[PDB]
Amino acid sequence: MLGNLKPQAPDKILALMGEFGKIDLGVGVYKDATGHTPIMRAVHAAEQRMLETETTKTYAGLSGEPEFQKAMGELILGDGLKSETTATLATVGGTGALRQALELARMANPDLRVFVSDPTWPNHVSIMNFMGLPVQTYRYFDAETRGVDFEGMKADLAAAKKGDMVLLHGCCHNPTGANLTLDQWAEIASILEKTGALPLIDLAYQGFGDGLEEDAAGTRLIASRIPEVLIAASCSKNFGIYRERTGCLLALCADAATRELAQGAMAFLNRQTYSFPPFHGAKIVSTVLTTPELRADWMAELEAVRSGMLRLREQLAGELRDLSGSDRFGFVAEHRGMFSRLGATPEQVKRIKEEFGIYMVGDSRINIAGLNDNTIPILARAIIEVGV
Amino acid sequence: MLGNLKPQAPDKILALMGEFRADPRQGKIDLGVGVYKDATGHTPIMRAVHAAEQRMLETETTKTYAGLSGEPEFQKAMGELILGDGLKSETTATLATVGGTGALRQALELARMANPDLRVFVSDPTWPNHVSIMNFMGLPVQTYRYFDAETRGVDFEGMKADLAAAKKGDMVLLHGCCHNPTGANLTLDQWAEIASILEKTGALPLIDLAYQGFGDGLEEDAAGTRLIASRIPEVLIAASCSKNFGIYRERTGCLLALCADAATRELAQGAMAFLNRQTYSFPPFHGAKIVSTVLTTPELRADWMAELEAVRSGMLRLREQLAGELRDLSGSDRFGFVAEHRGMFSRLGATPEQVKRIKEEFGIYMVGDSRINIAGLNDNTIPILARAIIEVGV
Ligand SMILES: *Cc1c(COP(=O)(O)O)cnc(C)c1O
Ligand SMILES: *Cc1c(COP(=O)(O)O)cnc(C)c1O
Ligand SMILES: Cc1ccc(CCC(=O)O)cc1
Repeated sequence: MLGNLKPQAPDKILALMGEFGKIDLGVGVYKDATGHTPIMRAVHAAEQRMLETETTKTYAGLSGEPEFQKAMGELILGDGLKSETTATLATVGGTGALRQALELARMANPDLRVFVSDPTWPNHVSIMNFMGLPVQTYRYFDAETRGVDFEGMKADLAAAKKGDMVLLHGCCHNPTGANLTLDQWAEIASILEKTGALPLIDLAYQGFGDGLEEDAAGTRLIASRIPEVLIAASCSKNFGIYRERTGCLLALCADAATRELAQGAMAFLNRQTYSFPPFHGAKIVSTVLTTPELRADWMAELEAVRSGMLRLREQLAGELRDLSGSDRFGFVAEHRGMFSRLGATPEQVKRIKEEFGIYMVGDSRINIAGLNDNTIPILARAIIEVGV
Repeated sequence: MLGNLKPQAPDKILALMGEFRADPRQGKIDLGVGVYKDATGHTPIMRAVHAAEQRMLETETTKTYAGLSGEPEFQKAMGELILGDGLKSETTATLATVGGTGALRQALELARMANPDLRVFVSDPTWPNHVSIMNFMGLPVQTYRYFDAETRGVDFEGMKADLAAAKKGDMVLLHGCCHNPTGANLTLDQWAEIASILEKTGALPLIDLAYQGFGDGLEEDAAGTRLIASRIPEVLIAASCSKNFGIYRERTGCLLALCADAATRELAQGAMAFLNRQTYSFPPFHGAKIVSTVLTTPELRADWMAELEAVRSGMLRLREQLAGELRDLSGSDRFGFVAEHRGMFSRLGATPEQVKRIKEEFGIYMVGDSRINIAGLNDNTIPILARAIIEVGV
């Protein structure tokens, strides 16, 4: 029987790491000056305390622990957290949240379509394909200005209708790094309510753009305007606990009734997929979040990280500027997040890795965190020499 | 849109605890628990497990993305734990999963990919959760006789007769050991016969191995599974570390795809990694790392096997006592099956009416199908349960 298994397609980003003075600028993970992905001080302190307070490992909650559910809700929505109309579901990372979100939506509407940004995280499309959900794209990245073709985005979105779902990146757009402003978000919200399309927000990098609260701004705008919203958050990057697999699905509803429905459906989704969600990572998160001392050190460390990266974008931009006398590469400093699409053609991308030895995703996606003071000029030299 | 959501039934477990907790009875007993509880009513963290966690806290330097299919050390240690020396790596595909339930879900998904017209045969009865997952997927589910309500043992003739109806490509789900909920198990000779039936029909066996170590012992509990692996070329094994490692909440499981050849193993391994990827990208690391650490570290593995063995023996002594108490009271050996059953669960064969009389008259709670948790018994509760069973005319 198993011999009938057709060969499946692998993941592009992960494939790179396998195919790796080498310079890694692929996989979206934060790395420090010494090319290491550290464990955050507070996270280490949390685990340490956990190892001393936990007396049992029995089965816990099917939708995650109340402490995790409450902390995550507050972290994301701040004061916009209306417990009476919000359903929470602890998941296996942000990807697990996205999948669960799609499963929930399809249950509610068997004939749902999904609008995704051109471009967007590859893994978004693969999952939808696997599920057999019709995917449509809305213009987003402006290839010339490397910014956002907001004009086109609004036009395409206006074509959405009731029952359809729109996937938005709350901040730090993967893979472009091009992001919407609060003014743009308000306009998107008016489009959404006019069309009746359910928004699904992918919140994977809250804290890597402009700050914890500022990065949640757009999400909070949509949440205060649209009566029904879905938010799939990840604690992988902002808490540095990638391998723990922890995230959560937030279902914002209009009334308590619908809320109890969704909460029930969500708990059922977990039960039918793997019974209980993993406890360890979720415990670290709630511990950090509910312990003043721990939250403070986490906020500080995350701040240091996001600040360092911003310095790197400006440094690289400058290097390139001086290497061409032209600030064409200025968009680099304007982008926000961990990535930036350079705009180099596929042929150039491959040429750079084969001769220069710097590995970046096929669509010219570079992980800014991968650079450093001594590798920056080298990268700049490479892009300059290759530029057709 | 979400208003359309059809209300989903709760876990039921909650309702059970709701009844019990509401009961104002001083001496109320709960044999409906589904986890192991020691003498003091606690589900402790095993010594080796707490040791592994201490060791991990000191040696871990990063938490970046690890393996999509799981870690090599974990996959190997689990394969050796379940298949022993009989582990043929060249044809064995492994997938770290979110607990045993995730392993089952993935096994069913993989099988459906290989054969769309898949039909699954489940025992009568089986872990309710099995059917739930299948109904959810929309897979054809067929039942095969198993529990003999009159003797409390295996209705083997019925099992064989029904299994004979399996076609090539169908999936037959077998509990490797410690049958949940019944407690009635197959002997190695019955496993041998089952293997023959499986060869004849060409049905793919899916083995649910969640209690290795709670029956007669670690190696002993894997006996039936190892026989199947030797006779049949394609075998799917869904393993759980929740109970025998006591890491229920960490969600640690394993899916082993035994294939007829290396080429087929590559396909299975790729399709499994793909399946993990399309569900949640990467599997949970913490619990798996605890497992591989306990297993690869001599000193730890030793203490673990020692602790598991003590638990196993403790439950066996519990069964003996109960069977004895019941023998003295009944003046017969009808309840002898209590000592023959293995695992932490045992279905007594009491009807829902009798189950209700037991709760109302004696304050003893158990699952509606008369399934009890042996671990919940003790020197003080045993005399009570015995008295109850007999007084209700079971
Ligand atoms: C990181 C990320 C996720 C989630 O990753 P998990 O490891 O599953 O937490 C989801 N979407 C995007 C765009 C991401 O970058
Ligand atoms: C416990 C159990 C499982 C799976 O447990 P997980 O908690 O998902 O690891 C599977 N089958 C049976 C019969 C079980 O008792
Ligand atoms: C499957 C997967 C791929 C990548 C990532 C990290 C985010 C990225 O590199 O785009 C997570 C999961």
